[PDB]
Amino acid sequence: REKKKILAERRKVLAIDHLNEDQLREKAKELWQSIYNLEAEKFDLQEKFKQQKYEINVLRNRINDNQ
Amino acid sequence: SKISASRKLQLKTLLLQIAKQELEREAEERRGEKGRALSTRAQPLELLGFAELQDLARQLHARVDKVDEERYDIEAKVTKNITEIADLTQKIFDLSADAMMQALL
Amino acid sequence: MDDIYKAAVEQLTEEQKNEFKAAFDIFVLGAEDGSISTKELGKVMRMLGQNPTPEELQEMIDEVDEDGSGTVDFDEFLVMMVRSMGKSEEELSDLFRMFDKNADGYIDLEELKIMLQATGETITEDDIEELMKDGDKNNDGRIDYDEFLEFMKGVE
Ligand SMILES: [Ca+2]
Ligand SMILES: [Ca+2]
Ligand SMILES: [Ca+2]
Repeated sequence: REKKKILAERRKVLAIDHLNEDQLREKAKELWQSIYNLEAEKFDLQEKFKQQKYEINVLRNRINDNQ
Repeated sequence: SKISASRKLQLKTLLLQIAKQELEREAEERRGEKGRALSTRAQPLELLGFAELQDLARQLHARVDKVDEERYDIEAKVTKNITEIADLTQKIFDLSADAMMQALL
Repeated sequence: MDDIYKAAVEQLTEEQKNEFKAAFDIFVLGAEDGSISTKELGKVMRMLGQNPTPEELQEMIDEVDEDGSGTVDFDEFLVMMVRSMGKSEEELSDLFRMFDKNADGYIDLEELKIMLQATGETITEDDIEELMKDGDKNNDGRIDYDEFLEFMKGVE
């Protein structure tokens, strides 16, 4: 029984557990659209992370050799 | 020099000419890699029973709160990399004719 | 950035080298050594709508003085002409990764040879030699990021 845990799970109840079946139709759609868009942002943020490890490693080689 | 500087320059230009093409080829590979990673991580929607249609909409709502946290954690790693990249780059940085031809001839 | 001007000098049409020789012979009208000293470069500059200083005048002579005789001869004059007739660093970095295939952070001789063969043009033993010792300006068999920038100066 956590205060911040009980309140967190209530976000579903306040947003979903109360209304239409025809609105739940066009509401569960936009909920997936949000995941897909956030899953796309996560892919690109992962790809940029790979390129930075190369960018950083090349810098570590340059800073050393130029000393 | 063993070869002409005109050939030396022609070869340098063809090296970048394909290195660019490998980069755009790399982007097309990354574009396909994304769509495949999205059909796996974001299996598209398809239908239901008005009662047990809801516990999926509840599950989607809980997914958004976790996806955006995973998106934040990788973002803050990219953010800290930007700080170090600009910091590392700061360290290393420390270490007429045609107007004449007409007015002559 | 130097051997990019000699290429332009080499590809000058003999109808362009004629106009330059003709304009060069007016340039040097009345010079003892038949070459552009500071008097000659002085007149044609102040009369070209300018007025450089005697010191500032020499740094245009010495910018293409591959002789050291304080006088721009015709051959140096062609380099002087092509100097007044590239690639951004941020873009050359993105391409530096394509060479570095093993992703170590340097461009060894093998990665250079693979790119050269991928150009479709016929590579020789002397093309590979001269290119590597041109880019590798300390003879360590590899081209680090700082040299690769000097290697691709002004390349289209
Ligand atoms: Ca001279
Ligand atoms: Ca390498
Ligand atoms: Ca080197």
